[PDB]
Amino acid sequence: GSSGSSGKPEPTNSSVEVSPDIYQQVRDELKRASVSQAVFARVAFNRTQGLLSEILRKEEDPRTASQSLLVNLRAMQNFLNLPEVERDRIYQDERSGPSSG
Repeated sequence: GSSGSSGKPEPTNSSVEVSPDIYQQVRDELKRASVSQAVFARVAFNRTQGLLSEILRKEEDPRTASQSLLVNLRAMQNFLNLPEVERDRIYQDERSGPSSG
């Protein structure tokens, strides 16, 4: 009797891969969204800066990195996968406050 429409799929991944340039990626990402390692790290793997900073300083290779770090690395790479449109917003959501100028 008329009416009828549905859809909206669902993702399904498990332990994604990580790139060796994961570091350069983040840095670039930040320089892209012009966000703070904090905001990102927060929307990356729920972390801070002092940490992410060390991850960008030591750049613990994802080949030797420890599960602890890898856990983050994986997360990050998972975030860098998100849609630019999202990341743009995700970041904005974090900042929470445009205040032109």
